Amino acid sequence: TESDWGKRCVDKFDIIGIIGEGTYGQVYKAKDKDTGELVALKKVRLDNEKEGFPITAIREIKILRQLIHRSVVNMKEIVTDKQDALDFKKDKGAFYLVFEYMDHDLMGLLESGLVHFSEDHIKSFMKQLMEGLEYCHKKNFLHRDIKCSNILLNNSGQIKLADFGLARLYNSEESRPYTNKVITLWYRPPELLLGEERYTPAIDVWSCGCILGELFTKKPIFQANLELAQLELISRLCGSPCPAVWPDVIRLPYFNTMKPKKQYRRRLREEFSFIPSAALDLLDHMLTLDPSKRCTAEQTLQSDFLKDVELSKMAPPDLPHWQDCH
Amino acid sequence: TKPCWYWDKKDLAHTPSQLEGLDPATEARYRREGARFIFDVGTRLGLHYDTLATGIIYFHRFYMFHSFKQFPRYVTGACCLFLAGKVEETPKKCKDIIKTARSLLNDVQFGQFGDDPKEEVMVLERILLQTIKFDLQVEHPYQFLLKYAKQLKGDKNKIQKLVQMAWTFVNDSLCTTLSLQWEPEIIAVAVMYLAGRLCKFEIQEWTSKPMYRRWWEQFVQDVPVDVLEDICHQILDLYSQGKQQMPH
Amino acid sequence: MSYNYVVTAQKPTAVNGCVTGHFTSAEDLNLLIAKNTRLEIYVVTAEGLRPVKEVGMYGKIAVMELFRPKGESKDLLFILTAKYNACILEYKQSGESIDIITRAHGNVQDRIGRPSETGIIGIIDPECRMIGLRLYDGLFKVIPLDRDNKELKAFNIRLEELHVIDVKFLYGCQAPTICFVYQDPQGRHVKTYEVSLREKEFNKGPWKQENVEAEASMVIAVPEPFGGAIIIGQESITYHNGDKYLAIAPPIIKQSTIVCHNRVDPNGSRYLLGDMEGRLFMLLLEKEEQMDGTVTLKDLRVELLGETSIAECLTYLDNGVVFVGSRLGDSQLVKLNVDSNEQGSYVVAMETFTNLGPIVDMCVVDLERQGQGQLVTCSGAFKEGSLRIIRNGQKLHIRTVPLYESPRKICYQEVSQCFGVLSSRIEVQDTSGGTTALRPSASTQALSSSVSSSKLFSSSTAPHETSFGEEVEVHNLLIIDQHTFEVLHAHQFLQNEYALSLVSCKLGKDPNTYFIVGTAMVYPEEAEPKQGRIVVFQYSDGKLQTVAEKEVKGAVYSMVEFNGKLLASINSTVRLYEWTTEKELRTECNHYNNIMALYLKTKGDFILVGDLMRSVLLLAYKPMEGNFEEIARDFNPNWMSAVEILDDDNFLGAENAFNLFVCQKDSAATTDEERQHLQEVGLFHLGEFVNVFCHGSLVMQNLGETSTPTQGSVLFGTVNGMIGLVTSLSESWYNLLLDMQNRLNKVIKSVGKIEHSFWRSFHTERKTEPATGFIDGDLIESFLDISRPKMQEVVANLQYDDGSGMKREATADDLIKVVEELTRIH
Ligand SMILES: CC[C@H](CO)Nc1nc(NCc2ccc(-c3ccccn3)c(F)c2)c2ncn(C(C)C)c2n1
Repeated sequence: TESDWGKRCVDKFDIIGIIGEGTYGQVYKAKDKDTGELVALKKVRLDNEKEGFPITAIREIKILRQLIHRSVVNMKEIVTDKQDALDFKKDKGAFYLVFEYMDHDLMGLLESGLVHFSEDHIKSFMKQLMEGLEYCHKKNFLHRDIKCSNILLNNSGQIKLADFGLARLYNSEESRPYTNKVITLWYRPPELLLGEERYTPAIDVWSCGCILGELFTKKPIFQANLELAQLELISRLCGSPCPAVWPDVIRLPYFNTMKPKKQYRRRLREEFSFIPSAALDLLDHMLTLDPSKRCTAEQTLQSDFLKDVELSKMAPPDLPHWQDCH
Repeated sequence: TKPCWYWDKKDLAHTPSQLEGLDPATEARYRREGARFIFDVGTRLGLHYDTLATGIIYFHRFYMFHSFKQFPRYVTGACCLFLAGKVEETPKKCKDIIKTARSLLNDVQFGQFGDDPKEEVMVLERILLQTIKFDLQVEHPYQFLLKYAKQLKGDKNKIQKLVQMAWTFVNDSLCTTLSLQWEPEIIAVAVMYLAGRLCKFEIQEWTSKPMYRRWWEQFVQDVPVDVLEDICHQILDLYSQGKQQMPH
Repeated sequence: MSYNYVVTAQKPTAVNGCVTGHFTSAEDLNLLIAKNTRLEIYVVTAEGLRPVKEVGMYGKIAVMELFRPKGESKDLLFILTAKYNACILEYKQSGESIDIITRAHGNVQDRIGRPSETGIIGIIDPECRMIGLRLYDGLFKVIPLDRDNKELKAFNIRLEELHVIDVKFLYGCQAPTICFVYQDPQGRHVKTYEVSLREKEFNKGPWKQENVEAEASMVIAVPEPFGGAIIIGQESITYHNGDKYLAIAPPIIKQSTIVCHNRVDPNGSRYLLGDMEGRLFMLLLEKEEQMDGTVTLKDLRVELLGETSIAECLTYLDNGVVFVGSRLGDSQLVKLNVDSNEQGSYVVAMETFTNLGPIVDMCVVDLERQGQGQLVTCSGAFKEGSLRIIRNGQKLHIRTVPLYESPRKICYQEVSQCFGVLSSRIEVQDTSGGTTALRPSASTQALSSSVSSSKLFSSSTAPHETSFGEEVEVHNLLIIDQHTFEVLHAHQFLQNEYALSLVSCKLGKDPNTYFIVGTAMVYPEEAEPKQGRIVVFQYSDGKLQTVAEKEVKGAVYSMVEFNGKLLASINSTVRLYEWTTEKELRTECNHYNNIMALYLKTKGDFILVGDLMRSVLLLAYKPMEGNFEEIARDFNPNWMSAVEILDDDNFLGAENAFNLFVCQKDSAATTDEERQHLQEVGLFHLGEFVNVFCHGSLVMQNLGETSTPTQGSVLFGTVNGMIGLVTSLSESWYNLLLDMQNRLNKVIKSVGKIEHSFWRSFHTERKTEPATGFIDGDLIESFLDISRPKMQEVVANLQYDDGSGMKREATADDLIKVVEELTRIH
């Protein structure tokens, strides 16, 4: 049946090339021999035998079979290398996680400078992204790593999330120690910069907001190399963490340790005065220092900016495929 | 989409092991020992009750697809627990799991692990994952016992007694083949039903519908008493066979 | 890691801007001409220009303006670089010593902002109270010109109008006032604001906003005698001051877009306008003074003067002389006469300044068997299109071959003693239903001619409607003689067929040498071409014969000969064809993991693929198996403009951000992933747009060993006419030359006080990285030009190291030799 995973061989896919470097394996693009469907195969190596099957892959399998949404990347099946079939111990073969094939990644499109996003385009993009985040946040799973590389878009204008490698469930009533360093520094919230280990789902929201600004500027907002420099940049824009706005900042481990150059005032509305009013309000609330005051996904969808967007419209983003040639 | 992980009691006489010559009593004895091995080992380490159960549901499912005479049970058990730890985010190093096993196992028993215990276990992970059809997410009776108990109102002490006795029955159910016969929701209701009959409590009164004598039907639709009676019979059999008695 | 060296062989020639003033002395009339990264200062004589000074800046010159604040004797110069380096400069001359003073400097980049579509705009107040900058959408940046602002500190005023087309500081206002044309969904509008340095915000503008032509392009500040502004469009010119509104819409300007304006008479009566077809107009402000003593603009008139080179900037100098600054063709000095000549023209050319124009493609060929090498470039565009023959002379000797149509590709065919050149010309839909060319050109002045009769796409049934006046490209293959450069033959391709690739080679066991062209069928409706042809031609006995044609489902962007087979890129696909004994192309094998396979290069059985956005990929032909394999890809994303193979392990690429990078195989077999990961080991900000990489050298007149420490020659051509050279170094030589750069940068004074390290840092809108693996040869070659005190200062405490020891200090007279040897590769 369709459910008997891990047995079908990778022979069934014609390998087209290697689309990307992975965490636990290389990512290959392939075509299904039987259907012609283009798939994306991520390789899982248990030959390392340090810890056997990598947990990063275990999370991506465990979670993505449970989560089904139009903005969540679908794992179609798991296939294997040719079987020795005489002794299982000798087998050093590897497994492949079949995913749907997304045409482009958001970082790629911005870094190639080949995209121009109109207000209406950003609405369709952020609506799908935050609707997907809401599905996951309602299922009590946390992405813990949001980045432009991780949001994939088809040329059709559909958006999908594809980084469940660092995902874990969050229990509201029962808080437990979590890994402090979870997001790429550019999209890491102030709480995790100050080291809060019991983090809310709002860590992902901060990241999605960083993207909202990035789509309007085409340049990431907080570009730093070191954790202190990042807190400084965030502080120059959002304001310095202080009990006046973040009453529990004193409870966070590094508040006395990590001070910015000044106690800055928030300028987010001034430095982004070129953004539409509905969007700026979304950005201002998503980029709130206190995670308990930062808006949730459901609230972001019930915003003047994203509420009245028709998902059917799916205005494709603009790509200039022929003009680029010359 | 997703696989079917439940068989009928009658189908358990056609497990691979039974056909290779293991008698029904022995396969069940092997089933208890392997499950209790998984339980005791994980308890000796620091593991959440869900992690212990996940390993046991894995182990039980495994020997519905393979035979005990070719796969030594304590190696399998150790492998299930090792994977369960990664699945449930309570990870342990394989070497630490092996060490705990040596403390708890006879030298004869540790012989199953062969000359290189860690290798025999790590190598099995490949087979385990393919066997469980890469369906790693598992739900256990525990969450439903609490979800349903929370919706009951009455004497706190009487309600807690039902919860604790039932929680004890769930732990015992892991040793039985029931995890392979009935969904976890049904089990949570069955262990509640048993605690109710033994404590002479009438649960309907605590439910929101006090005149609804079939109290469970407001939690689990379409469950006949037939099923709840079979499950209870199977749980209490473990106590009557053993020298142990109902907790009360 | 990898070590490489990059030098300029020919400096940028295209004119990017030009201004006039009194910069060197309050007395002299100056002409400042800006080429990319280069500033040329001239003094205006009666015969022409006297050059006086030339400086380089560590930046692309984006803004260049002269102004004279109260208290200064002479004009000061403002320059803003494309990386937002701002400075105010002064000319100082002590007898024979000429130097440029940096009076104020700073970087005006904002941490947050959206770069505008129309680009950086810089303007200065008529009272020189402030500098206005339009860097980002929704914002206006003010640098106030007070004596104490030596750092050029500035503040942003919020601008409601997000999409601004053009802005100028208007003349004759009670307060500093800006007049801009902006675009919102309702069309384009002209709106005015007043600027307050005290309040640091805008105030309501002097005159009403009006809604202007949809394609309103340029804003002219009119001198105080008339006041107000003129708005130039595609069809109309309008004057907006207060309640006064004028509009002239002469049919002559509708024909070609006007791109440059300049003021002839300081009163504002006469202005110069130029258009894309090279026409030069006079805009006349016909004045009617009213009885009270006021001067009113009665009407506007436009008069055609003649033809110049397609001009990026115009500047009127004095008497009847005008400097035509051209980016697409040769720049000029032309004289305007009061009387027309017998042809009706008032414009007569005086001097012609060489501009290599955009170098679309180029090849190196030893035309005279000198053992040397000559560079033949595809240079210029439209009526300025030309071939340029370039040979090393100390100067470069350049022959120009006018084409009057756009050249696209060039390849040399020795067997035929001729070049093959792909060209396109502009025809316009005419009343016949066909098209008519604006002027005769190479493809129409060929001795013999032919037209493709291919029936491949003839089934059509796809409607493409034509409106009178719309432009079309007509593409041709030109056969050009290598001695005379006569157009021997011209082959016109199908209607709506674009020629994108050209090779000359033999295939298989076929002894004939062919011209092979790769075409793509372009229809305005298609975002991506879906049809294409590969055409095999033979040039024999003064006629081009169509030998074979292969239909493809895409665009044949690039083709390259590959061990007797034809390797071609068709959209995503990369394909290898065999040439059968029946003289037809047969597909052997394909590669599909590419977004768009824009550039191809080969060496042995290895292939390097340049994608539109997925950077460089190393492919291999597995001869035993007959298929392509993937050696390694650059997972870092870049928009590619040209690629070249340096050696079996190092690969060169050019970004559309004016950057250069080098990728290498990781060559460590610990994991397949390391092997498959190309490592960007070189990063360099060139400052030019590289269109073509070509292996060769023009200094091969010596053709001798023992003349260079560096090995290899990769010449490249750029849009601004700049020609450069890339060569490799040993670890020892690079570390020497690198250590010397850091010493030179501390010693050499930069114009604008721009840090050299910043200038060469890899730069996109999203990243900035320090340069690596590249030696700025133009910095190294400046050691010879610095004064002796500075030279010995450079070599102080400098210990040279090499394999086999030799850890010794070297003197400055030693280095003068080393650099002199490096000045010989170019
Ligand atoms: C998210 C991790 C990275 C993002 O980048 N890889 C990734 N890119 C996907 N799709 C985006 C993608 C990325 C790279 C290319 C590419 C590269 C070189 C040459 C030709 N193509 C591509 F044509 C498409 C994609 N579609 C499904 N998946 C699964 C495995 C989740 C995916 N994974």
